[PDB]
Amino acid sequence: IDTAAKFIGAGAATVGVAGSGAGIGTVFGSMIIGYARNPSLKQQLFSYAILGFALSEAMGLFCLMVAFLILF
Amino acid sequence: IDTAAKFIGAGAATVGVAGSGAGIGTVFGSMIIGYARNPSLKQQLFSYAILGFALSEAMGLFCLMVAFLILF
Amino acid sequence: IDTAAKFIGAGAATVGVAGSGAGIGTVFGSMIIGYARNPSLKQQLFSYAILGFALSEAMGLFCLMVAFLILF
Amino acid sequence: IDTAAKFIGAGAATVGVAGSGAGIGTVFGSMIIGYARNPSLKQQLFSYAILGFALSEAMGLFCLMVAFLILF
Amino acid sequence: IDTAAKFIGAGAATVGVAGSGAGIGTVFGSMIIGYARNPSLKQQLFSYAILGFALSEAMGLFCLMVAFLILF
Amino acid sequence: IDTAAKFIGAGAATVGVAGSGAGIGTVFGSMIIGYARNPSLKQQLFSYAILGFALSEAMGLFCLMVAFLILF
Amino acid sequence: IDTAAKFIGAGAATVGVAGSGAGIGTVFGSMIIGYARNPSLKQQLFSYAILGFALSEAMGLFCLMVAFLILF
Amino acid sequence: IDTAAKFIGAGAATVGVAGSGAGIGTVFGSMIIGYARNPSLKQQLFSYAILGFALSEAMGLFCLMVAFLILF
Amino acid sequence: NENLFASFIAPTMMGLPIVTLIIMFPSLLFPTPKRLINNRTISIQQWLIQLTSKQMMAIHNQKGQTWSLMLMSLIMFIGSTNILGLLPHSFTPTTQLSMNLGMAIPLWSATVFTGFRYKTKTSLAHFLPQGTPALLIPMLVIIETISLFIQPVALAVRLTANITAGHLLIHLIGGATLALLNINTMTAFITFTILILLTILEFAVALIQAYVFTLLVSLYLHD
Amino acid sequence: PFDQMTIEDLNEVFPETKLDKKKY
Amino acid sequence: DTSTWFITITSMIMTLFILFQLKISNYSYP
Amino acid sequence: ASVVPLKDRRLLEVKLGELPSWILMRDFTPSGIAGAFQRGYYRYYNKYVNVKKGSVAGLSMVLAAYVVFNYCRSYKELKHERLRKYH
Amino acid sequence: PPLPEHGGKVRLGLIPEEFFQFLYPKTGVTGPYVLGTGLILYLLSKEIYVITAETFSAISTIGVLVYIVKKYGASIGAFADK
Amino acid sequence: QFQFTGIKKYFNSYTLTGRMNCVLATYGGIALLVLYFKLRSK
Repeated sequence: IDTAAKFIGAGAATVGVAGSGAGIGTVFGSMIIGYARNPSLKQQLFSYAILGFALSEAMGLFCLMVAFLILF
Repeated sequence: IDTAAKFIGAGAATVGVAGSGAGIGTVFGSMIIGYARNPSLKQQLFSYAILGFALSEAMGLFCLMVAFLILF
Repeated sequence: IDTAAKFIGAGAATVGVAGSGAGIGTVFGSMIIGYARNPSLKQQLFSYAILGFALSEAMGLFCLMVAFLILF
Repeated sequence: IDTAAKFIGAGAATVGVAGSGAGIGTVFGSMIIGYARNPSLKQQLFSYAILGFALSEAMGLFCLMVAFLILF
Repeated sequence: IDTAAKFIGAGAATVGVAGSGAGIGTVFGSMIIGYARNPSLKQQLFSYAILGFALSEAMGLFCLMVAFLILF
Repeated sequence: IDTAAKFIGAGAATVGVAGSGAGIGTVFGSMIIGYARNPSLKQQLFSYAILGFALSEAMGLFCLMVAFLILF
Repeated sequence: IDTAAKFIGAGAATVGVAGSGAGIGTVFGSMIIGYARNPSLKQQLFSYAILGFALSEAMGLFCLMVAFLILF
Repeated sequence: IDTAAKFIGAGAATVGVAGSGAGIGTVFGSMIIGYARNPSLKQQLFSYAILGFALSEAMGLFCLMVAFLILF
Repeated sequence: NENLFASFIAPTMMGLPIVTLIIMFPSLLFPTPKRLINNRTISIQQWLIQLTSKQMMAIHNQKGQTWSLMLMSLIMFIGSTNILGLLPHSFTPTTQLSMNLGMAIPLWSATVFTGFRYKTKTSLAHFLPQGTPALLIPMLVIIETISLFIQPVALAVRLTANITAGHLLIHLIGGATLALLNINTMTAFITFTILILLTILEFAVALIQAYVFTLLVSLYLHD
Repeated sequence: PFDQMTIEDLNEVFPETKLDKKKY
Repeated sequence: DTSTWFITITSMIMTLFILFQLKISNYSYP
Repeated sequence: ASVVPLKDRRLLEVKLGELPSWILMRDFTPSGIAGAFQRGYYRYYNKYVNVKKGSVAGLSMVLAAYVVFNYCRSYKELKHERLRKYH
Repeated sequence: PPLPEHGGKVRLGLIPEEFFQFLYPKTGVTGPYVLGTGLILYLLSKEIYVITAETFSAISTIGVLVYIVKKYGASIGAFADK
Repeated sequence: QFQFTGIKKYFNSYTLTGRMNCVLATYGGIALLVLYFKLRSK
């Protein structure tokens, strides 16, 4: 009975990552137009691409944390 | 039946982070371009992104707190 | 079974606060790109973000108060 | 059983106000980079700001009247 | 059981009116920034907004029109 | 119960036009801020924004076509 | 009980293509502002939009093929 | 009940893999506005797009194994 | 119906073997010389510190610079104990959620008690942002305090949840190679997906910048 | 002395101090 | 996995921060 | 037995990968400048040639020891072996 | 795409030539090698014992660590500079 | 031990605020108890 409820509560939990599938799409598309204006990539402009990536994947993967706990 | 509806009850409320999961991609994709134009980040131009991040990651774990309080 | 719908109803009703997640990621990122071009923040530039934060927040906590009032 | 379908769809409708929470963010966000170039604020900037605010509301509020229509 | 399929089709179809409410925040956001370049506003600058606003809401009402068919 | 599976699917597949609803709201949010630099209007500025609309709404309209086959 | 799963499955699997149209409006909404800055149409700019429509729709149209195997 | 539970956890997971299509709309699309300001084409400009294109797809093909993790 | 993927059902085990050996082991990877010129393998460890000691120094610029000689020890431990585990059968202590709740809370509460022993009023009068309007005092100070106590949970749970999320895609994409005794063309493409994914899993260094740095901002803001 | 001589004999000319002297 | 009971590792982490404050303390000046 | 294991690392540092400075060790420091990396080289095939000042064979032996040490604990759980040998 | 196809063909030919050269070198050294065939048995006997599992990701985490030995010959300049 | 007087000038400087593991210790004790409590009721 809850065997399906094990599934859909996990099956609905996974689509909360679908933000951060696009949220890193911003920060890499928004870097090349920050770069073509000003070619100083070895400075802190590329260092704000990864911290923006890591802080977005930090809110990315832990939405799949609640997916497995409903399963296991 | 109390247990099973809880299992899908927290599954729908997982995706409340999906707004903050990409809303943190925009504001950290808008300081790549605001530091590119005018290099004055050490003033307000970095502390307006973390203050942008505090008041937007206040709402990512805000909803998963409800998905816990519906589970236990 | 009556409480079973009380739990899954607030499960999707708090997804409406995710709309105040990604909608606030812009209006705090737009005070980055539009600050460097014109340093006049103590005038109505910061004040039109606080109006832009709070009245965007008011549709966040309103879709939180549905999840309380559906359950009780 | 009649209360089972009522209590889900009232929560299933109010995810429609999340999309209004997104579109309301740009209207106080683009006016930030709109006024930042051109300080002619007391003219039709703000008059185009308030019209933009109260029109995205009417695509969020119109579902909410339909949302209370489901319960009654 | 015959009543319960009426309300899921009522609740889940009304969700899609959120998306077009996000779209008319863009076009009314973009008319604020287009005017701040070139004050030729009462010409086809503002008229393209009422071109675009009617065309996006026509999609969102087209989403909402199946909510009255499938419920009845 | 056999008729219930007809009803549950189309209201779910309804929402695949919500993003395509906002996917035409931004192609008109460009031509405001696109024309306001370069008045070359009747030429291929407007003729391209026609093509972007009818292509994107067709991919929203095919999402409504599968809603009918689930309905019928 | 097999019929009650096949029809909710594909209609759930159609939801994602709304994500595709909401980015595919940007890839022509950047070419409107692209050609209106620098008339470089017949060279590599327009062909990128031909790649840009072809790429993101392949992220979209595969999700429709996911709906078919649930239906078949 | 077995094949009933499996498939509606599988279709509701594949929604998240078109949740990263809306990012490569920005990644492949914001190359346009960068290329027109500066034609340094075979520099890191097109190659930063590949760091965007295959990292945003890396959240797209993330969840697709997790869907086939619950197919079996 | 050409290429049928397979799967294998097997429990994915984060067991708990003898840990207090495994913690001490990435200390002895780094030696320290008592000499002027060194021996060209410490010398590229000694240079790597003198970079990122010049970025957690520059922001603060106070007499809170005394704290910063510890924060570069915090970056080498979870910089190493996240990079050792990529090996075939090794075990990471930052996988388990236990120690990370002992890395956040004795550090996070070391910050709010830093200004409360010197300032005593204006440390949490940072709750007052601006030239106070009337309509939104109670809507503010119930928000900016609920986003304060989230910070220890926000600091630890972001580390444990994505580190282990790297390890499962290592297994599951890897385990689907072993159970691919069907058509042999698709075996290479899953293998080529792995050796890309192991390059992405050297973002386990990138996730230590986002632990020392939001500890600095959570130190610079309070002090 | 040698290039690789000592870590204390080079600690006469180039200086050391007490706690919190070198700001940068 | 979802492990339990926690009496383990955390007492073996603060012994490690007697090691790392011993090695890194003997570093030099540019 | 403490002076037994402590004299293992001080032999597998100053010869395999280490021999720092601080005179009373100055010519012992240049003993690592040629290095025993030429002695450590021949195990792989030839390919890790970059060990000159970033020394691979100095480090990649400990990490090859820590893998096969952790292969022993996992052996009890993932048995899988039939009443035979593999290919 | 045509340009990409031509380059691939060129790459394919060069690799074959390199392989032939390697084979000739291997052929020459046939008499004097007494190292590998002493230890090729323990990796043939233990591989007849237990060592097969879901660890084809053992090689790919050892394959990526070979590509960094390429840049390690440039890491000596970053090392010996200081 | 001499793992003290090398870093003893450092300790009473910052352990005035840094050595507040009491909160950490209190949390740990409580955590052990709840786990025992749920295994007591199985």
